[PDB]
Amino acid sequence: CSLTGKWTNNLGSIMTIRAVNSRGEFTGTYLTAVADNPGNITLSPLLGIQHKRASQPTFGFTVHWNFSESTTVFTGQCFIDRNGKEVLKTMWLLRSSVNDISYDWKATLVGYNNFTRLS
Amino acid sequence: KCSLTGKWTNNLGSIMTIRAVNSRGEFTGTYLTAVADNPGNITLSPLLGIQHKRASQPTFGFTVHWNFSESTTVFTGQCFIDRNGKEVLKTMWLLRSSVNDISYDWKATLVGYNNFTRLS
Amino acid sequence: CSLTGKWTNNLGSIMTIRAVNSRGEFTGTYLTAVADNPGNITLSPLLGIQHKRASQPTFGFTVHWNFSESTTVFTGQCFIDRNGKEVLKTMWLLRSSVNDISYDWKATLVGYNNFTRLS
Amino acid sequence: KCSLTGKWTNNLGSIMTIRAVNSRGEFTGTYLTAVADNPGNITLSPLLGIQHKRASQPTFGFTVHWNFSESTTVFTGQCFIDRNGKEVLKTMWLLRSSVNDISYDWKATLVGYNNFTRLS
Repeated sequence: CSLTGKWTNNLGSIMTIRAVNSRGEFTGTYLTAVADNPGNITLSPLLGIQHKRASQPTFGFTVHWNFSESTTVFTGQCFIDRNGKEVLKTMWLLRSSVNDISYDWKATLVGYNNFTRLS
Repeated sequence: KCSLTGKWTNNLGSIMTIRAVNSRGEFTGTYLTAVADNPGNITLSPLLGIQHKRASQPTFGFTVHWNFSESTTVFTGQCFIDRNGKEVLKTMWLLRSSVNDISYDWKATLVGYNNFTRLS
Repeated sequence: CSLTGKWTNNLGSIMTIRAVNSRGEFTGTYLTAVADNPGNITLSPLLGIQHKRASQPTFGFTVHWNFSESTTVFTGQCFIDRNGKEVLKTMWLLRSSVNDISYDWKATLVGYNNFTRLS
Repeated sequence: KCSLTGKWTNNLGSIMTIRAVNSRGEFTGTYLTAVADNPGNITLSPLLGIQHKRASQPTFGFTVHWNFSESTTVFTGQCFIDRNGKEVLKTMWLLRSSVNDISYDWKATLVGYNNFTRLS
């Protein structure tokens, strides 16, 4: 299971991950299907690390949203079924920008996403 | 303005060191956790992340690839500057463990918080 | 959308929720399909509250696991599609018992579950 | 032994009052949050939960039905007793907002922590 390639998730978002280096580091581009103001969505860079030796590696990455002050992180594992089909099972945290520390409590959304490979 | 560059400790005693933040907001560093399932196996581990650049109190995220387990942690949060200029990173994290197959996926993700302040 | 009735989720767990009172309070019984030691699973009580007036209410409940020292909480919303079909979209936290406060960091798992009505 | 019965404050200044814990571990109470989207609309809200009974440091969960919004929060955690007999509730929470339809479900769930100690 390697992260390199093109992926879609259960919300219809897509991402492309470039080559994974010897340290497990990767870059890519994320197009979310969902946002607070969807008319404002632009492509956003991602940067992460996976484990290299594991056949079904865990990984994490950060998405710097280019159209808001927020940041999302994803972590999960790449699984391979008996037919060679890959799925990324992930959970995420979406951090919004708040004015000061007294508003921190309302700043972090949580959710899930399941990704499959595009063709 | 808040740059993540420098050394930080959190409420559990962990230390991380963040190198220069580039013009995209990308940064690398190391993380020495104070806690693990077997603290005797802990080793210094690499991190990689992105912060926002223009904001004075940026949000950010980073990934820690634990060098002593098959797990990965991601942190996200915001750097706040108080009226005296003191910086605090308020973060939440997800710690992903490796499981043997997808039937075990449900039990693989721990959640928590950490507050960081500067070492020095 | 009312919580009363019999439900299954995407992991194959089932639950039955009894009548919801005027305050939105409900009891029920939860059979998980998954656990650390699945051979030990027994039926476990749940207790929660939903909003009453809303057609698509938010709600929460606690499951006291009768076979371990852990507790799970679920929160989510009941949605009705155009055909009258209900789904509970939930997120959960599973709290394990740890020995003392220094282990608190490793005690809380997070996940999701989608529930649909049994027949 | 740790019973949730009594009054507690958390790190945000919120107060809750938990009534008698029954033989099943069930409890009701009230919660006065210090924080909300519009603090001027906050009202005292009911909670309902379950703790473990046999354990000296029980895990527990409860639901708060906010009486001034369409949201619901759930808390789960553990009551710890330290070597001097002081009790702390360590909790994590999920705050579910009401959204108009399932397409908005992704943005409906906030996560956080709270630490509680006794009022008195």
